Order: sequence, then structure tokens, then C-alpha cells
Amino acid sequence: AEQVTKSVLFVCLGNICRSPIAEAVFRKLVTDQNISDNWVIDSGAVSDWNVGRSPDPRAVSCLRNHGINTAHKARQVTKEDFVTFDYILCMDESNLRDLNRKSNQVKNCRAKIELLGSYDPQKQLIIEDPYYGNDADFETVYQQCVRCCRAFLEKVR
Ligand code: MOO
Repeated sequence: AEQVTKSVLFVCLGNICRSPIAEAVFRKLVTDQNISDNWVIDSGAVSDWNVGRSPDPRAVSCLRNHGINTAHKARQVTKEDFVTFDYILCMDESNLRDLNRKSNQVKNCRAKIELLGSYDPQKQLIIEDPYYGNDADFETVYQQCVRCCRAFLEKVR
């Protein structure tokens, strides 16, 4: 079992509710497919407001309900991210304009930046901020994440 190494960065505004869920769903898929060793995975924020913070408690419990754990600490997206990751997947059109803006300040930008929801077989393009929502909204984000992450993986696998 030998291949090449792929990397993906999951991105949200704060890296406290959405991307940590995406990122953790993503590792599980990869681990379950016995391909971890070929993947570098990470999650980051457009904003610095919450760096160093743990994931929101409702995101932790949501993942737990699904047999998944995370140990992530929020971090900000940097310019190196644009040259180090194959893919940068974000949650919403805002994250998307924000990143295209930064990447510009990047000379040899080698990351492909897209909406994770662009991979959704159900077509729900956007992954909504569940911050002000309830446990049900966390769950629906998880759900989207699984759909989108399996769809992305079968294609870059
Ligand atoms: O981490 Mo977020 O950008 O509040 O879902």
C-alpha cells in the first residue's frame, strides 16, 4: 500500500463549529478506508477571534453522538496554507470570497479553493453557521459534512 500524499484544509469563519466537524468527519472516512497515511488534514478560520479555543461544546457532543472525537484548537488560516494544501474547502460564499482575496496576496498559490457543499449530491451548496442554533442544527451540519466529504474523497481518492 503505497501512493502519493494529499492534503486538505477545511475552512470556516471561526473554526469553532463547522470546520472542526468537517475535519473530524474527514479523518474518520480516511481512517475507515485505511488511507490516513496518505492524507494531511487540517481545519482553520478566516477570523482570528477564536484562535486557541476548543471547539464549541455542541459540536463536540454532536460528533460524539456519531462515535467521533476531535482534539482541535482553533487556528487562523495563513498564506502558507495556500501553497501547502491541495484543497481548501470552505463552508459559505463569504468564506469563499474571503479566501480568494488572501490567496491573491500569494504568488505561487497552488491550492484549489472551493465550497465543500459543491460536492454535495443533494446540492445544498451552503453549510450554514449553526452558532446561534440548537443541537439539531449541529446535526444537520454533520449530515452535510458526511455527504460532502465522502463525495469529495471518492473523487480525489
Ligand atoms: O466555526 Mo463557525 O465559522 O462559527 O461555524
